[PDB]
Amino acid sequence: GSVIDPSELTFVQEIGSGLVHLGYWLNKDKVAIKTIEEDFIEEAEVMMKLSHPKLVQLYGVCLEQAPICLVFEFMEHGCLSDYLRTQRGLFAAETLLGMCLDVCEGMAYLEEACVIHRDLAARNCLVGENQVIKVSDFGMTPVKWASPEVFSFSRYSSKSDVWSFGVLMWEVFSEGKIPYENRSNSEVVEDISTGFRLYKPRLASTHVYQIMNHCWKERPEDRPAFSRLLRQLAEIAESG
Ligand SMILES: C=CC(=O)N1CC[C@H](Nc2nc(CN3CCOCC3)cc(Nc3nc4cccnc4s3)n2)C1
Repeated sequence: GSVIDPSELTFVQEIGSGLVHLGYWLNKDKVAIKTIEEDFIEEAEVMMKLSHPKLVQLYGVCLEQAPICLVFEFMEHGCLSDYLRTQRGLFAAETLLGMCLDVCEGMAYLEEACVIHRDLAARNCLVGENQVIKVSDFGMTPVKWASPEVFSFSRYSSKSDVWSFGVLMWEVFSEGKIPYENRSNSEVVEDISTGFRLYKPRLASTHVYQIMNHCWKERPEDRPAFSRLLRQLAEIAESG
């Protein structure tokens, strides 16, 4: 990846913190500049060699002076979680399914590359023009998105990502509701262990909910891989 000198960046507006700015690179390209080390930089290098239409891209990294930063392409509509919330009531069900399909295409690519996301959730996906969804923050090596084998034993895998993808589906079809709202981490773990699952969102069809539930099977071996999920989702986009 290209290294970027901080003099090449113009910071126009802070858009996020707890530090992201809209800015320009070379007074030309709009960029999202994320301000903070070896870990942060390593994620950038991993992502700069993973090229898929549904995965966010980087222009480069800025190593000039601390705080260091990453320079990403600017996704015009922000994170998926906020976007679902601010546009509540304006989505057709097909648009919502299309969003899940976008994410799943990206995850199927990561799965094939043996890359485990570990923190898949609507807040880690971004929305571009024409409501295209890209997966973000996928270069790393919250109990509400965690599978049981993750919250009890730290056993991360693509199938644990599949569990998180079911929860993300629930966030999309519920248009940005918070899962297990007001329930404590302790409460979530207990509810899940006794077989509880998130309720069917009203914009979700019976078939969509079945797929959510296949993603939340107790045993990771019982969950479908993303490459299979992708086709299941696509099948339903015609009839279901
Ligand atoms: C949970 C939200 C979060 O972490 N955010 C970081 C910045 C992001 N906000 C944001 N806002 C915009 C512009 N608004 C969108 C809604 O309409 C009003 C304008 C854009 C934007 N774009 C980003 N692109 C990237 C690329 C890589 C990494 N982060 C981003 S944020 N983000 C929120």
